[PDB]
Amino acid sequence: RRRPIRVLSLFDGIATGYLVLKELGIKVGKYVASEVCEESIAVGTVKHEGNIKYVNDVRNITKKNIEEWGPFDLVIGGSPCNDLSNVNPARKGLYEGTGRLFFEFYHLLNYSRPKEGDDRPFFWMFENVVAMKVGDKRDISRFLECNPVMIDAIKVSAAHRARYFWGNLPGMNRPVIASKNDKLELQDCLEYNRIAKLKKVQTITTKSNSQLFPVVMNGKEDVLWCTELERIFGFPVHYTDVSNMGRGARQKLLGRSWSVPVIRHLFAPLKDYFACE
Amino acid sequence: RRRPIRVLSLFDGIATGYLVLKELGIKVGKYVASEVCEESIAVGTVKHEGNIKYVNDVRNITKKNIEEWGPFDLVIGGSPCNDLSNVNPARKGLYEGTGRLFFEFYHLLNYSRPKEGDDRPFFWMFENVVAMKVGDKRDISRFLECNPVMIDAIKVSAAHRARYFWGNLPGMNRPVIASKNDKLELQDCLEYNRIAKLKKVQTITTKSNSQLFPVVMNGKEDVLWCTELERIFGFPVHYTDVSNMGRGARQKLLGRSWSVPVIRHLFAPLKDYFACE
Amino acid sequence: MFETVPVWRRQPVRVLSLFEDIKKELTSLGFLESGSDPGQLKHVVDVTDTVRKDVEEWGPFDLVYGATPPLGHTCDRPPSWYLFQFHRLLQYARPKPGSPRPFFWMFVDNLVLNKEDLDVASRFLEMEPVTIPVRVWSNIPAIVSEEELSLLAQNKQSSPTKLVKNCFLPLREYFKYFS
Amino acid sequence: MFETVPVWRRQPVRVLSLFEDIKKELTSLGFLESGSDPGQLKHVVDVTDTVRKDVEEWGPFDLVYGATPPLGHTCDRPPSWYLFQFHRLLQYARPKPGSPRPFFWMFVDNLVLNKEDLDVASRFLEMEPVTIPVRVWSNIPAIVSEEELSLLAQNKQSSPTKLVKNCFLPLREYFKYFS
Ligand SMILES: Nc1ncnc2c1ncn2[C@@H]1O[C@H](CSCC[C@H](N)C(=O)O)[C@@H](O)[C@H]1O
Ligand SMILES: Nc1ncnc2c1ncn2[C@@H]1O[C@H](CSCC[C@H](N)C(=O)O)[C@@H](O)[C@H]1O
Repeated sequence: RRRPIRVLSLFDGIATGYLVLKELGIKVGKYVASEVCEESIAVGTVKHEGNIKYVNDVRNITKKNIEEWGPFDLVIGGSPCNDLSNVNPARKGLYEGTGRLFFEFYHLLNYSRPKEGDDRPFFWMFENVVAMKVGDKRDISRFLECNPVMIDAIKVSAAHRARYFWGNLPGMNRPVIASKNDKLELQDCLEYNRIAKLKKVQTITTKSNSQLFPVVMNGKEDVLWCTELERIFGFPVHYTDVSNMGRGARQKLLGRSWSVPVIRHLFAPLKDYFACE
Repeated sequence: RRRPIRVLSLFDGIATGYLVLKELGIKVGKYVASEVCEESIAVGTVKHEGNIKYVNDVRNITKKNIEEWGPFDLVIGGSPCNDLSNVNPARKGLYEGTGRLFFEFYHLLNYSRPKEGDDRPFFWMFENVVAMKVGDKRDISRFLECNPVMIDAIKVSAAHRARYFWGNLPGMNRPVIASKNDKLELQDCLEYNRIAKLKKVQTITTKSNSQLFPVVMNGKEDVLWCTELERIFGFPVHYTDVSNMGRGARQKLLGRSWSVPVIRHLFAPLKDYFACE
Repeated sequence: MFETVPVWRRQPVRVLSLFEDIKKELTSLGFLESGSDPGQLKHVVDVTDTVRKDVEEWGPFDLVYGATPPLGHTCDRPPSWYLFQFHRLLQYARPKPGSPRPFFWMFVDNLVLNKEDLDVASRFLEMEPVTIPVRVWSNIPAIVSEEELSLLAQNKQSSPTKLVKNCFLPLREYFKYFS
Repeated sequence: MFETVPVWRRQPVRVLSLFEDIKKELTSLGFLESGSDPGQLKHVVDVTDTVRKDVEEWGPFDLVYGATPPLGHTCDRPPSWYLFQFHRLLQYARPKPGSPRPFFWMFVDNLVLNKEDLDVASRFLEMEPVTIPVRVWSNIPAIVSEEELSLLAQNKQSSPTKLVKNCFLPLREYFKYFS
């Protein structure tokens, strides 16, 4: 029959995968997260009450670990884009620095794959930015043996966020339609007595410059608050109010995260393959 | 019959008075707050959605203002304790520095008082620290024409906070008993995977050094988080997650604030004198 | 303003002199009786433990006088202390709102209040001080730039003026006169 | 280990030589056939656009060989590029789980992999490299410190070794001899 989903999340960040699966009502049986950022782990630990098994560095996951922790029904992950983006001048490409971490996903993906005779359902997805060289986008497609689909979060959220999505999830190419409760304009994500200048926000990153003064309060311009950044990305309010993180720390975690309504769109077809509440 | 309450709050801070009155279910008709801290005003404005009329400096409130903004049914306030506490070596007493701000309460209290022969209900309350010299405690009692009641937050919260309370509220001298939902021990105020060393915490103030490492997480010492400070004082969680405030900024506002469960104990008899929800 | 009183109805004023006694001063016009050993004047200097009932028990008052210590004197207490205590005792001596009667109050400073205290003094006494070359806050009927006052205050600081009597002239139009 | 086969059952290996061709090398021992113009060795150097179906139609294969470029020479691609591409093409050539036929693979580096790259190499190929005074990762049953190795690497980099033949000896116990 249908049984809960066992998920392996590499480069888990602030546990967006576990968040979306529970928001969909999917019964999460096991969620193994490979994650090294101390503040990021504190978020997924506090906001999900220890339901996430953290295993720290992805390069320490042995073949025996995938067998013991397995079997896995869903393998998601997004390698860091610091050495893969056209923005940073000091790139290290796909093969040096943190760019080489993509192959760790490719490595553990084939370890988690079901054998040929095992026809059990198995899904996976890899995410990375679009601002990568054609030579690195081609090579990622050559290793994952499929082609990515581009889904911009502007269609379903209040910010630009064009990302590539490799994977075998059901209906990844389907048209993206915005849900009812999606905050599609910046004014929807703001707090009280604060006025939004623009309808959408330029792509938000880890740095403060994500215009630079897009809100008016008491007839004076002011930046976005952390609570407003969380609403832009679709996370719950105060999702990053953890571990005494200031404005700069919380924007770092949010700047590298996934757009929650986008991942909800991608993970939605999983409801018909596993148990739900 | 009963009518909603019209409150004048001098030195409002983070609007603890409005919070307690609404938590008691009392219909708040008008809440005039005298408050100059930008970050503090941002809290009471966002967390209460503009129901608070801010009037900025207390020394600019004229006699005509009390007439126009009036009538008032409740006049609360707590002058700054920086120049009134034995902690600061460089005191300026009750008559210099910020100590003279108490007389602004005394001034506006007599302005808001109903004239002789007006039997309408009128309540008021002044709060200050206990660690003040006897010469200034006597003078405050000489001006307010009554004696203070000492209420320590240790009975109803998880922290020491002995404060003096002048006022004519009904039953201020009654024994303080803790309610059902009061988190009176530190472990009740902590987050997940966080272990409390002590049952109660030393009096929390504006500075970080308030023992200094009272929590254990993953077998390692760590300070209190902002969310945990809010639970200690009885405020709602993320009550200070406003205006990109870091750890130090939120502790500053919370360190000088009122213990919410203590103010609830004091304001509770007001339910039988004004309208309720 | 108050209305003037017929001369045959006027009675001797009873005054409350705080900090600085003006009994010897007030006799110059004759508001008090030279023979009355108790006198209509009640003078107190240390008021830290005076209660509202004390002023009520001392009887009514028509003029309430308060003054800062002279310039050529040490500051036993902060300069703001005299204004706050004057304001507290003044509200005790005011007649009830139900029974109107001529009532006056005066606070005079001998260049002892600084700039910070003047703003507080004017706010509490509800009027800007007028300069008499002293500063005068009073509800009495009728009644040189700082540049000069600031430099004069420095010379005076290196080394009990009673010119304020001229402000007491219209108070004879409400109380009796002795000769 | 794989179980040995009677000599009359053994057949010529078909090998996949990546990056570095060993056709002339394999003739010296005789795993390859002298004269067979449709050689059993398939040699490719640029594999960036190689798909799984390409290897399948080029298959089957019994030995998969991959090697980094010789010392010095050029850094046409990063040294990690050859390991990742070798690992990707190897998974294409492996027999299906419903075929226990003999399958071998070898990857050798000529001191071109850095210190961090060795850890990646050992993790992907699932064994620590053994030192032959080159390093060899392989499942063949066949199988000095770092400072001298590093300083020697610095001298040659400042200014095509084929000693690996001795490692191919136990492959004679599963395949033909001078065939
Ligand atoms: N060697 C490594 N092992 C595991 N995680 C790593 C890693 N190097 C970087 N990371 C992770 O890469 C994460 C960013 S990738 C973005 C995380 C995810 N998209 C989200 O939902 O937020 C960082 O938070 C960091 O913890
Ligand atoms: N001149 C002034 N006018 C009005 N408010 C003042 C002031 N000087 C200081 N304050 C206020 O004094 C406040 C601390 S008193 C504590 C606030 C209150 N007990 C609470 O519930 O938090 C500060 O936040 C500041 O805003």
